[PDB]
Amino acid sequence: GWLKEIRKLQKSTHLLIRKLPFSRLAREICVKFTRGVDFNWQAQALLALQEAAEAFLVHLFEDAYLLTLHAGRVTLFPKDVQLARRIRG
Amino acid sequence: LKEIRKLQKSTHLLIRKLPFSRLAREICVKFFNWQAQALLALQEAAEAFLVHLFEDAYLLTLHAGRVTLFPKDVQLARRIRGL
Amino acid sequence: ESYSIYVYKVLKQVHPDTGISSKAMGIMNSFVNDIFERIAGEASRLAHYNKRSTITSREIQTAVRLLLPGELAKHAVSEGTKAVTKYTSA
Amino acid sequence: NIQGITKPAIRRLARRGGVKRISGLIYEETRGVLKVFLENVIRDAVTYTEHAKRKTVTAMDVVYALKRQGRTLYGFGG
Amino acid sequence: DNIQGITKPAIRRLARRGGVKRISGLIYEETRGVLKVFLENVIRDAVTYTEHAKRKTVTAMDVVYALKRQGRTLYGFGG
DNA sequence: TGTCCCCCGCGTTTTAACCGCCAAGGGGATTACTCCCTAGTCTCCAGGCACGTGTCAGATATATACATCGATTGGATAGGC
DNA sequence: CCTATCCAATCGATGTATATATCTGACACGTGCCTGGAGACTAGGGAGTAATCCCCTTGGCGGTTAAAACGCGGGGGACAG
Repeated sequence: GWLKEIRKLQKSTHLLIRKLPFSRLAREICVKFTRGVDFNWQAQALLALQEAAEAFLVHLFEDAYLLTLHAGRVTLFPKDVQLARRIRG
Repeated sequence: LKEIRKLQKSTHLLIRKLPFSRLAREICVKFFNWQAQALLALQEAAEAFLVHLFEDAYLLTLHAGRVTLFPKDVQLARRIRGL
Repeated sequence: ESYSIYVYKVLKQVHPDTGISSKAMGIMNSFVNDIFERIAGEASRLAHYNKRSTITSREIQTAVRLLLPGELAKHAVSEGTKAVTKYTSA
Repeated sequence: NIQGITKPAIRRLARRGGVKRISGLIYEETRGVLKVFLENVIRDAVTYTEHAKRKTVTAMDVVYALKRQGRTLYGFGG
Repeated sequence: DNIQGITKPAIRRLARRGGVKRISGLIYEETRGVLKVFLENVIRDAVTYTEHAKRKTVTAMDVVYALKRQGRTLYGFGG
């Protein structure tokens, strides 16, 4: 499904990361900057973080796949994801 | 490799004033009077943008193994920047 | 209160046959104040540069001309310079 | 808790971005960046809700933190 | 045609300051490309302020305000 | 591995940047005056807004339709010597 | 009668068109409360604008001089396999 799976998720519009592990990760990050206390997270506030992070990750991947073909590669590498986090500031 | 360590330690303007002044005033008539302080304000930011764009495009150079710049180097750096 | 139904009637202007969900309205409800904060923002600096403590139509016009791109800025000027005339004279 | 971001999830994420061959430690490179990003939004977003003497980050506190980060989220404005 | 005022040794100094070992051929024109498309976005955004006030003298303040609008602030020209 | 070649350095040549200096009024800024018109306040007054429900815009569930098209080997078969 | 020469027949897989209206539940809108929208006096402090200063950048001629430009040898880099 090289030519099949590329044209399905871009036509689709829903989420790709699951809601509950993302919410658990967001709470595990939120307890760091709250001096170690439990914290309430609204249902809109978690989906906002999810919609932001998914869009940011697909933008970082589509800005690194152009660096993949720059070296004559079709295989994505972490050298492309660390170079895309350098020409952004 | 010789003058690379010469201009990085220096601070003077690489582009001359009057060709840059004529180039700026060629765009100025497309939309006057230019102060000598305003021409330096046009030239310093543009030179520091050019050096930084070349520095960021040289990271695209040593990603493919190359050491030589290319036309695809200045067109891929501004793609991630969104300019 | 919100801009939403004010978005809807204009939505009835350009597309009466086309409906909408509440999400795309909300983005619309997050669109106008996204540009408002721009155009009233840039006009907050424009009058400050010429030592003015008021905002006329020229400050908003200059903020539109500075913020919007070339074909969009002229089209919003021609859509903006007609509403200052039909409000004062009528 | 960092392994909640599964392997076909990052695969689908890179597939949305249009990546044919998604590598190995890339899967550990993503959740690392997801640890870098999600911190930088949450460090600001609870800073907004602690000024109003509140214990709940709303959607607007996420929008303000993202507007501080440099990207404006639209569809969560209340 | 004042795009040739940005000469090949000037672009060479701009590249050698950025850590470039070997410059290619089109880079001596590509600079003349990008300095034609960057600076124009600095010019009009600096002249509209001049078109905002009643003046014909484009000060350095209009330049640094245009560079603030584009997103790269400049030091050494405020007061 | 491997051969094609593109700028780099250097000897040589020269056109224009920069400095030195006089000029001189375009016009930015300042003074002062006079008048727009908009904020404060106030009563008014009316589209725009929550409550509530009528029902229609849409989003799967998924049965299996849809007809030939790319290719290989065993059996007849006309000519040879 | 051995042998080279036309024929086809079995093997199999890989795609969307528009075919729907059916299990839930949210958009368009009617109604109504009202709080913000809106007309209007009134003092007044900012907007607009003429006169003048003097400033500073346009305008220009000359000196010699560092910086720009041009042609050749080649040697390690770019990219092809």
